[PDB]
Amino acid sequence: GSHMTPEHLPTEQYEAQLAEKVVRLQSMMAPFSDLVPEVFRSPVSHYRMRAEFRIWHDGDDLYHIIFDQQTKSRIRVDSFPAASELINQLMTAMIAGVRNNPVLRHKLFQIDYLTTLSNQAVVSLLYHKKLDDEWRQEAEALRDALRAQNLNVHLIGRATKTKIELDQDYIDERLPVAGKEMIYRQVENSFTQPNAAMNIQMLEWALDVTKGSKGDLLELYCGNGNFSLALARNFDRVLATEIAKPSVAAAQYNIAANHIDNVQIIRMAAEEFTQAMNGVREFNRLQGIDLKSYQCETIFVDPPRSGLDSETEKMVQAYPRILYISCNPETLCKNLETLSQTHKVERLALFDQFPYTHHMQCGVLLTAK
RNA sequence: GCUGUGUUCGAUCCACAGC
Repeated sequence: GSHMTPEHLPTEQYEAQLAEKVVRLQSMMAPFSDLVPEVFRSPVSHYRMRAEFRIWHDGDDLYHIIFDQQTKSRIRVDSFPAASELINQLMTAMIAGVRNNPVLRHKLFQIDYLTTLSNQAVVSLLYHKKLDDEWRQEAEALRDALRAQNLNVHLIGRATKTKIELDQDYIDERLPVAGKEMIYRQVENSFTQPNAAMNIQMLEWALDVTKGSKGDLLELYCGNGNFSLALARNFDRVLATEIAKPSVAAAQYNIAANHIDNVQIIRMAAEEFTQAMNGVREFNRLQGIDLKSYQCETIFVDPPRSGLDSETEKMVQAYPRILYISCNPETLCKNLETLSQTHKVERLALFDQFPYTHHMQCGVLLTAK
């Protein structure tokens, strides 16, 4: 679905809210499987590690707002308990540091927060105005004021064609995954899973579903390497594709930082990779490595809401094992009308990444009929 | 310019993609 998340969380309803998503997934999946899904719960609050807010000016008072889904009307928000405690503390600080500093305040229309379990933060202040050395001066005092307070925090100043990194635009996550810690660089404006608690569990579920697998793994559009770097434990080698250049950078750093040897990141789109597979095309960039030398019986896929397009649909059907994580079971099911013809559902999970909303995250392991 | 995207609401405003 497409619900909003409210300032007040009906935590008393968490369990009922979940139960309905469980029964919902079950109906949706019925045409393809009779499996009783595995179900992973979110903590009932402070689960969301990034939040964005429009800012509203009330004369000299200003404040973050969200918008009512149905009516479009403006809701003033002093806290946001769905967001991490750190995002909460930074919400108060930011309004404090800007309230009566007119260069920081003027034309300040939204604030983006990015937060980690490891306790780092990246706050972006967006403007309908040009930014200059005067802005940069005051903005520099605000960060030291914040740091002053023991907040590991960077600041990004944005306006049209403008991006002032106080120092930088990434932070480093530390996630405990199946015993071993795990570093993940995360870049502002590049996709990350918003629910870190749920993320740990998707990683872990993927790790269990691909246990004792023979050979190699192929991941498409792997972002900062999230799943690939974890799954590298279960596979002799990993080949992971990504086009977005800061994601590729982050993913590269993430291999180094985790001392991983068995994963190669390839800067390639799905279409011009499959060309390298079936058919040929002597690639400028692949030159370093030999595809025929690799043996991928498992393909991994985690698309946006829209899901797999028809081309990709066909492409993954090539493989004996498909691992598909979704943030929209509706499109997973569309996909599955096709995928079910060639594959059976081996495993099934719900992940409650978006509590108190209609959205559902989930996962499926499909093996060739 | 135009279209599309952004895995909470939300963005002809911030960003990205395609053209």
